[PDB]
Amino acid sequence: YRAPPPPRRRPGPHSPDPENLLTPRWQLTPRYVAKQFGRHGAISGVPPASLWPTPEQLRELEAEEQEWYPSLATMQESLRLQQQALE
Amino acid sequence: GTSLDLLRSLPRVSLANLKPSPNSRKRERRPRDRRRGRKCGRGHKGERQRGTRPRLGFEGGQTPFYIRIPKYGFNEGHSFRHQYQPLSLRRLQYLIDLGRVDPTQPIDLTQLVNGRGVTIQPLKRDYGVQLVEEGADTFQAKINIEVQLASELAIAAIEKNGGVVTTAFYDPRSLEILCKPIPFFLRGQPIPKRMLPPESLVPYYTDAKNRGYLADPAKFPEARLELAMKFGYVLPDITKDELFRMLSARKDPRQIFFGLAPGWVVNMADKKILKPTDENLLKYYSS
Amino acid sequence: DPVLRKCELRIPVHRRPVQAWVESLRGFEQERIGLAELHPDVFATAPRLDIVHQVAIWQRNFRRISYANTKTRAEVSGGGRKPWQQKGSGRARHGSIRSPLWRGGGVAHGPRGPTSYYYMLPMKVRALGLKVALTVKLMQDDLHIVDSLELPTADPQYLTELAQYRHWGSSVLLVDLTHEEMPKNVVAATSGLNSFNLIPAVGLNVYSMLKHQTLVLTLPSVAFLEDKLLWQDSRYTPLYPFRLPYSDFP
Amino acid sequence: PLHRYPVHLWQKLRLRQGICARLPAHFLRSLEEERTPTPVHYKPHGTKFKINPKNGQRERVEDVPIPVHYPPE
Amino acid sequence: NPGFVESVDEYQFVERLLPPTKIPEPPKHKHYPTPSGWQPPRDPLPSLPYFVRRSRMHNIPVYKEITHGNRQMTLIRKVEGDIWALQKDVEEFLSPLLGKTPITQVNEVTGTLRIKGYFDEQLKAWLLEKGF
Amino acid sequence: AFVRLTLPPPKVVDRWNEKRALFGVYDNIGILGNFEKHPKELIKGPVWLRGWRGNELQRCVRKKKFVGNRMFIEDLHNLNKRISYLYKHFNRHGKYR
Amino acid sequence: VLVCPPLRSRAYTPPSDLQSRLESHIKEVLGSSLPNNWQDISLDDGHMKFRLLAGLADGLGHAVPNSRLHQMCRVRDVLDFYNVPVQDKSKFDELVASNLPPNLKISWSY
Ligand SMILES: [Mg+2]
Ligand SMILES: [Mg+2]
Ligand SMILES: [Mg+2]
Ligand SMILES: [Mg+2]
Ligand SMILES: [Mg+2]
Ligand SMILES: [Mg+2]
Repeated sequence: YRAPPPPRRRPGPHSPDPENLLTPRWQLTPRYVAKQFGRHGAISGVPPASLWPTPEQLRELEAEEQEWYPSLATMQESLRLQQQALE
Repeated sequence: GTSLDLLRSLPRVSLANLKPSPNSRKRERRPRDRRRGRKCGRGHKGERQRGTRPRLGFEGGQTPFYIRIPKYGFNEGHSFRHQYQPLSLRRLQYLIDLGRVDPTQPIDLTQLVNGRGVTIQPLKRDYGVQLVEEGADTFQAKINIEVQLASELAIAAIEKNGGVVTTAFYDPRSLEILCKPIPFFLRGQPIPKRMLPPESLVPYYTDAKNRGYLADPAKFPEARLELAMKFGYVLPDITKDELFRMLSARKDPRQIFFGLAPGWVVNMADKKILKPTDENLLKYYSS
Repeated sequence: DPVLRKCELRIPVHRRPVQAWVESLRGFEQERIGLAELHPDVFATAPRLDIVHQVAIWQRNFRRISYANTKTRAEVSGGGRKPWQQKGSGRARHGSIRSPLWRGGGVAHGPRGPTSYYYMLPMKVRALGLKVALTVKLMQDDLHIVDSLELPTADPQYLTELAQYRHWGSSVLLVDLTHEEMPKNVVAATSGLNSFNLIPAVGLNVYSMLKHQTLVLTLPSVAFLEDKLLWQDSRYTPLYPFRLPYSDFP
Repeated sequence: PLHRYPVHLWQKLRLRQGICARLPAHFLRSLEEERTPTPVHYKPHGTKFKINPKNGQRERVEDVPIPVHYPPE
Repeated sequence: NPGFVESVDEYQFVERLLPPTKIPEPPKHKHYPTPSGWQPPRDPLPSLPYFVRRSRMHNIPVYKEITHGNRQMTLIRKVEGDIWALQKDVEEFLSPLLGKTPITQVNEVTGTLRIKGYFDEQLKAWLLEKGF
Repeated sequence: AFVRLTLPPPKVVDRWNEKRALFGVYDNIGILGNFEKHPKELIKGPVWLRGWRGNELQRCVRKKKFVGNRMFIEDLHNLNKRISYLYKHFNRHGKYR
Repeated sequence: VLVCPPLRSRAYTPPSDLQSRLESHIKEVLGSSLPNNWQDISLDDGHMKFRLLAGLADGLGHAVPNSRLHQMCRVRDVLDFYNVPVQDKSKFDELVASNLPPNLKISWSY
């Protein structure tokens, strides 16, 4: 006998069918799309501008940053006041 | 190898001649014969013999030992404490001697991880590597190394030999990318910014004596000389050193990699790096 | 002229190379056309027959799924009502006609559902097993190094006759470098032969080597085999799965 | 045996076959879409993060709507 | 006008990040022993009946071991050749230190020699002199 | 006991049929193939136990987790009851506490 | 149209004039006569070993097995290898032709 051809992983970018109900949800997110570009680069067909945050998304990131991540000067000033209160 | 000559004499190895290594398999005992049958090892009839004895820690109705002891905050906040993998100078010298860490280029957590010198677990609350004084007496290498924490004795050994040490802060998201850059690149996202230390750690990383990456450079010469006088060595003028450009190299407080700015996309497949041109994004990343 | 092959990786200085006769399948008498070096760390490893036992048993037992099942008392039809009263009957007490003691009842401890036997041997252990198996075939004169699998004719009888002439075994395992480029003549000959089996280099395994009496390796396959197996020692542990990019790994 | 599709997708499948398929596209959009009504009987979380008072750590919070019974009347 | 510009110049820093899968060969040093203490196997090769090979990390394969929480042992592992000759030398070398013959196990299948008690440092120094 | 009065038909086994002859091939797909595929990916079986092993309680929970939403009513009711029985056995019954 | 040659037995008996044959081959392989200490010539050269070993196998009819090539370090080992006989008869086959006592009877059903 001759053995069957060796099993191989499917090559190239893979875009699942959106309409098909069976197709798993996780494969249709933008997160999945970006992963195709990372592995296969240009041949993925992803428009690179999509990889970066969109202007509405950019505002959300900046809004989140201000609330929870203060600037160095504010951090220093608050620490200074606490020492004075302790002193 | 005379053992291979023995194989020549013996019959063919095959599926019919196979044998496990001696004593590799214990015998499984079934309750069928008189020895292990009958009561089957469970004893006389009772709660234990019927399989319904009380749970572990139950003491027959008196207040159990694990409940009578007062509650005390030994492990309070344990999951939120930061852990630092300790790297000793003895281990650092061993890695440098065997070629696993390249002293010509600057040393960061990525190089230590790539050479397997240190094992980092961000999921288990690691915030990086601390320099440990052990092995200081026998450390004889000139190195540029970036660590998250350092001790006075460890810093003394690095500086005495002519090297540079700085303490830098990486956040949990940044630490994972730094430890394993390539898996991050395959995701296809742009490189994120590095968050500044929490308010608790701001004093540490803004202090010259700790060689903080946010500390004032103007105060470094005084701090460096003070160690020299305290520990009885002569401070070496590293500017004259030929490798001064490498030794002086330091990352920007918001940069994860030496030559990659925040917001770039690493296209490993095509050997390219893509940079955003939108002004609003550039303000976001440049900040 | 002689076909003299040398190992492409560096042999340890304290160990001398192992060697074999290069052969050709073009003619019946072409039993020696070259002399090939073999890395001692692959073809002259310690004769570790327990590790051969480990790997071959792993290969058989990690795929295994048993589809044997029996119904418990809860899954057999009926059985809800208590058959007769506890007291004033003269009978043994029962609560269901489907208990294990009854004919037609459930099975107390029978096979349960589809069951898997999956486990993985360490990667170094499985690689070590292949090196031991290759050494065993060589030292027992069951391994034949060949330059190429080209054959003069496609008749399967010719291949069987050649095996008898050269004192090969009843069953022969033939290895070629890659499935795509394997010669047409050998493909036709092996297709109809039960005991002559043709596999590519990536298909080599300990179990098939034990099942077949003699092993035939092409010269390119030997270099392929040496490279992969010797890589296993002198390697780091994985930072992440090796399918991902590495500095020096294909 | 097993059903080819999960049970939660059964309603979508029916809308995709038979006389249901012939319904206008805009009408099916109303049927297909599932949107949560405005909160009535519970206070929504103003933010997506709050500080857990005990350990003093930022914790994600979600809005879980109260189940409400709407009589046929 | 796309929002992205492509540059190949900075890929050098990306290449620097790739980790190796192969343990690097130790660099040549002007003076041995190295400050850590490591020294490579000597050349010419030792002419003894037994050869002790180095580990994949280029260290002498001697390991302290303990079982049962009280049984201290030391293991010489990657021995090629006559493992019985090594046992003879080990017994003579360790006998004066003990004042009695050491208890040892020879595993001829695995190629390792096991000794009762902790003698890793003495055996590590001992095997360096022989040049393994 | 009663015994057969005749010999059953002899069992004929072809040891060199294609399945027996080629058993094991590609079990080293990873180490010999640059690790593109793990050998477990060659295992054929129920979706919830390909390349996985566990005790019966674990298998019952895993099947429900994988294909619980596509199961028949009789089967799902029986599977759920099996979980509760095994849960009570492993967590409350036995010799060793 | 390809005819397999008749199968040849694996039985080898050392030739009486083994020294004459071997030195002649060595002289041809070297091509410069026989130098004293010929027996100790090292076979590390790949080309020489193939010519010497392959030539002997063709004429003598006995070939060095793959297991034993690494052992043929020097010409002495090649000389030693060819002088040891190989017998195709099984240990049982010898018993049949071993002048059995009159009360011992052996029958071969194979
Ligand atoms: Mg049992
Ligand atoms: Mg750890
Ligand atoms: Mg019932
Ligand atoms: Mg009832
Ligand atoms: Mg009942
Ligand atoms: Mg039944």
